[PDB]
Amino acid sequence: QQSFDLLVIGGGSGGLACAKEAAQLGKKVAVADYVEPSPRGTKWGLGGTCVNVGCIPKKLMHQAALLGGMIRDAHHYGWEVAQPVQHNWKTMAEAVQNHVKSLNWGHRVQLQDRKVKYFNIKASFVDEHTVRGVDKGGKATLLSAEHIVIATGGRPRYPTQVKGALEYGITSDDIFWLKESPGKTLVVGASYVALECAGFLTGIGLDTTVMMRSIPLRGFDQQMSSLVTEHMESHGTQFLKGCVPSHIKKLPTNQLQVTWEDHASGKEDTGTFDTVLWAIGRVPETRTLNLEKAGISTNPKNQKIIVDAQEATSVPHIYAIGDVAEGRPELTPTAIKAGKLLAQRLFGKSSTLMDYSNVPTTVFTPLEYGCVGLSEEEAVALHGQEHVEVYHAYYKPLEFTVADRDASQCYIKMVCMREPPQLVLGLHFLGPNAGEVTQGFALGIKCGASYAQVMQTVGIHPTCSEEVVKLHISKRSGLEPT
Amino acid sequence: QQSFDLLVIGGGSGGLACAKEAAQLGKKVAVADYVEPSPRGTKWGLGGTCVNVGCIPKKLMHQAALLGGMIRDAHHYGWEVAQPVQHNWKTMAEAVQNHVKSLNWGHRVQLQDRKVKYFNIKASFVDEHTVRGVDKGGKATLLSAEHIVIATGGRPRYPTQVKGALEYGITSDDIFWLKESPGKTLVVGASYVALECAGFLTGIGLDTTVMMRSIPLRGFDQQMSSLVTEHMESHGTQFLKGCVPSHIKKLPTNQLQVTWEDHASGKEDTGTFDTVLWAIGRVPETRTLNLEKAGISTNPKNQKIIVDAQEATSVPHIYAIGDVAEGRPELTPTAIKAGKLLAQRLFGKSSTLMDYSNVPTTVFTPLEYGCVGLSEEEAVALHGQEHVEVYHAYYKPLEFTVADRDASQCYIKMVCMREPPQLVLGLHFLGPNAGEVTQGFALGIKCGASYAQVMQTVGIHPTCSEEVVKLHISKRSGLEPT
Ligand SMILES: Cc1cc2nc3c(=O)[nH]c(=O)nc-3n(C[C@H](O)[C@H](O)[C@H](O)COP(=O)(O)OP(=O)(O)OC[C@H]3O[C@@H](n4cnc5c(N)ncnc54)[C@H](O)[C@@H]3O)c2cc1C
Ligand SMILES: Cc1cc2nc3c(=O)[nH]c(=O)nc-3n(C[C@H](O)[C@H](O)[C@H](O)COP(=O)(O)OP(=O)(O)OC[C@H]3O[C@@H](n4cnc5c(N)ncnc54)[C@H](O)[C@@H]3O)c2cc1C
Ligand SMILES: Nc1ncnc2c1ncn2[C@@H]1O[C@H](COP(=O)(O)OP(=O)(O)OC[C@H]2OC[C@H](O)[C@@H]2O)[C@@H](O)[C@H]1OP(=O)(O)O
Ligand SMILES: Nc1ncnc2c1ncn2[C@@H]1O[C@H](COP(=O)(O)OP(=O)(O)OC[C@H]2OC[C@H](O)[C@@H]2O)[C@@H](O)[C@H]1OP(=O)(O)O
Repeated sequence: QQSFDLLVIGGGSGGLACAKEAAQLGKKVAVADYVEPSPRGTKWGLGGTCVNVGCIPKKLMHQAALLGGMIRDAHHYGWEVAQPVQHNWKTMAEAVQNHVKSLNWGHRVQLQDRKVKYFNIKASFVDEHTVRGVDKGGKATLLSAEHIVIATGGRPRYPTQVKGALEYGITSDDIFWLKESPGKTLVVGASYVALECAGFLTGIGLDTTVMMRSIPLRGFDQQMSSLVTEHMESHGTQFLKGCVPSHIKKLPTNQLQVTWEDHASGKEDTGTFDTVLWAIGRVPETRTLNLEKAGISTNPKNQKIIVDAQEATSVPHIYAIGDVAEGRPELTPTAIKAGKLLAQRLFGKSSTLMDYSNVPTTVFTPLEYGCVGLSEEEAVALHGQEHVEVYHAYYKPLEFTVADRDASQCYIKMVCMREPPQLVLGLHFLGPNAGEVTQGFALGIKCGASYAQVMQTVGIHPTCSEEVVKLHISKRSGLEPT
Repeated sequence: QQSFDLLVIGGGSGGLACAKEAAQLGKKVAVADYVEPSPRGTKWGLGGTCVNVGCIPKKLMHQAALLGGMIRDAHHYGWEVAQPVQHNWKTMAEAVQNHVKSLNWGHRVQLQDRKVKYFNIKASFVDEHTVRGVDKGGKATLLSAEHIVIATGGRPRYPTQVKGALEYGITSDDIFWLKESPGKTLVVGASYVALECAGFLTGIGLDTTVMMRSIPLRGFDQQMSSLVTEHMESHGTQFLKGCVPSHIKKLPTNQLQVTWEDHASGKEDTGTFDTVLWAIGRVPETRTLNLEKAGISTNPKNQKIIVDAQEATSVPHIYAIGDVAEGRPELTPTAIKAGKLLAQRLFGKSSTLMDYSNVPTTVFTPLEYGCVGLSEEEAVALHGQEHVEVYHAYYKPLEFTVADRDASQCYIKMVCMREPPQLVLGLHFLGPNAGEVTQGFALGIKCGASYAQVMQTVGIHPTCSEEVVKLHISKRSGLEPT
């Protein structure tokens, strides 16, 4: 409607967190949220990427995949389950989507409850105080606010140069919302999204292939990333390595013929799929905002908004947070916390800056990969090989023994300073429930734990996590880690 | 055979760990291990209580129980599993026992490999240097060693005053080794063993009742312990509260008639069961050792061996470790580490004492209960109510949402010093994979983490463990923790 103390652009992780906390500190607040449909026509309700097309539906479909492995395990443990059990996509999708819809509805209620006005409106900047929104019926509204927070996230990237990509392909925005099973799927890319989605698809019994141009998980510890794909490949996910697509043709059968260049052989290859998922990175949502008309600068390389440590862009009453802000982890919890701390600096007398250092993650691949702190390469880059010590182990989950499941690849490494007491720099855990395991150790890093303090931490037995506290074989010794 | 550098009595967690590490430091070592059958005739191979009748088979049968819940979850996630699935005890038991046998065999091999002589012999002290062992064929052997380590563990207690208890009842020693299903089971006691076993029995579909005289889990945080049983009772485990048995009669049908006094009503009650499991604590294995003949003192109250900080009893060349040693957590990892550190102080020039402070545990109840540090009561006892701050939360695992499972009771509390930065004193987590979650936070405690450092630790999303790092509602505020 009118002027506001705070207007937030983007009803997502960072923006809803900021809006709510601004409204709890007594402020008059608006949020504008609009979901522009994917090129395939997928759109969804309030809450942003995590809620609707990110962490939440991803985690749940991963769990669908894990549950199929649980069912096989169960017969070793005495359950007389009738054995090739079928999976129904539609039952899954339906359940997953219903939970997402309950989150859309919980966010609306929390807005209503805190008296935040939500405008289902596609905002762009008219000046540095003012924004024009257009609803789904083509109606324009004008909103201005004293302070503006842009938390507009990003969306899936499409390739250029691949004819048929835009017409026939789908992205992570569509996958969670498919009416029917995608059947035989090519996943193009090598990121955590690519590997996560490929993973759960293989896990629910679909014929799945991953096309990587180069390395898996660029920017993640490379020895870990390669364990993660080795596991995926032993467990039924196909990999086209050193391959890049060149065009897609839709066949009379509605199947999709993919042509690609294969750099490991030097030949062009072809294969036929039911679905092609592009998961080749994401682009920040800034181009439509008319940033120019507000004086809001963006780094041209990526299309992100340039911010300082207090989350301010180049216009002083204006902030950006989450995936749209340059130099920021693209994670929900960091966007949430940043939004909270910004609300609290603006309206709450707080001086607390957001701390983006040693943030933990987990990749929810079929075997999960949890990490916090430095990769081993970044450590040796920062400090020198001779000033680094690495403790490592292969281990077998107790639950894998009776289940007869493969623990090759259940591997942990802890990267440290070499001089005593050996400050821990990074932890890397591949195994079941890796995000459960990792979290507490992020606190140890925050506190400046050493390997000395790790040796003196007693294990909980029997657990996988205790193997972290049992680590004792150094890479420098060259002794057997299994 | 002869004299040895080190002789260990008890081929269990602490003793095998000590023997192996003594032998890796170049020493000539013997271990004597003998399993005296349970009153019901159950016996088993090398490795001690954890391997054969403790953590390992307990954890695996818990997992059997969890897998039955996984199968129900799976149909919500799209798996078309045929639904009341039956459980076969015998398939389970067989699998569990085979894995135990593989551990018995791995320990024999590791002894052989390190050239430790294993005497399957029931040792007792003839003097402070010398021990007589008697094999299963009644043959006596004499062994002496310069240093002796007693790591003889404990066994299940039987009640006095309950006629029929010794004849008809079984203990944790028997449960893992049953040929047939125990069918309808009364579990007498209120300890973690009682609640663990009751739990997995209910979980594999057996009609299960727990008889508690008093409180659940004496010595554990009482609000947590009561959540744990509330969950067990919502999920099909029956509880007779304030009840104590008085005798058991075997009926012509071979069923077991239990009479008890019920203190909450004041009446005697009766009920008929197929199995009665006594889980009313454990007694240290010292009475047969002829400790008297070595000068080795025991605390009369319990029958434990009195040790100092270096694990020495009252005879200087002689040590005790594990469950038999007074004032020591009865846990495998503490017994293992103590054995390692003792080997290293004796034969390795180390000065490192074992640290028994802030050891983490997990109770592997149907909903798992992980903790480390102080209970809330011990905190307020040590520091005063006005000098303590408690952060708490109810939460729902994401995986419970689609599965439609009950999260009442998924509760976390973090007990702190009240003055800033609010040093963390205790963490208490009830939820899935609680031992996975807890472990890293034990390291935070070891390092002296504060609540200030907890607020600045970023969550991994979506996980249960992140809820620990999200804690913000204090009991002092009186605000809603859900
Ligand atoms: C498939 C996938 C899996 C993921 N898995 C995880 C994970 O497991 N853990 C994790 O931490 N993170 C995960 N993430 C990343 C996480 O979702 C993001 O880091 C987070 O959602 C970013 O939140 P945000 O505040 O920056 O913006 P978003 O949640 O992206 O919200 C932006 C909102 O603004 C809207 N918007 C854009 N422009 C306008 C405008 N002009 N007017 C009005 N509204 C507009 C968008 O439609 C959206 O609603 C995943 C992401 C994806 C794609
Ligand atoms: C049902 C149950 C569940 C448990 N769950 C867990 C858990 O999940 N996590 C955990 O950490 N702990 C658990 N424990 C406790 C754990 O098993 C013990 O704390 C640990 O095994 C103690 O090891 P130890 O070295 O003291 O002796 P033990 O493993 O008990 O070994 C003692 C060995 O010595 C033998 N022995 C005794 N006397 C003689 C003698 N005269 N001559 C020769 N040999 C002799 C015994 O038969 C046995 O082999 C559990 C225990 C039980 C009963
Ligand atoms: N065109 C093409 N064809 C086939 N496969 C491809 C292609 N482009 C990328 N990819 C792969 O998919 C992944 C996408 O991740 P990324 O671009 O970093 O994700 P974001 O852009 O969301 O990340 C944001 C920024 O932060 C860090 C990162 O550098 C980004 O610039 C990546 O590992 C790529 O392999 P590749 O060989 O490793 O490039
Ligand atoms: N006779 C009888 N009838 C019915 N139920 C009973 C009976 N005796 C104990 N119990 C219950 O079973 C549990 C056994 O645990 P515990 O004796 O502490 O185990 P341990 O002896 O292995 O522990 C070693 C020591 O360390 C700590 C502890 O104090 C011990 O002394 C306990 O919670 C008891 O309830 P209760 O009401 O709480 O007594």
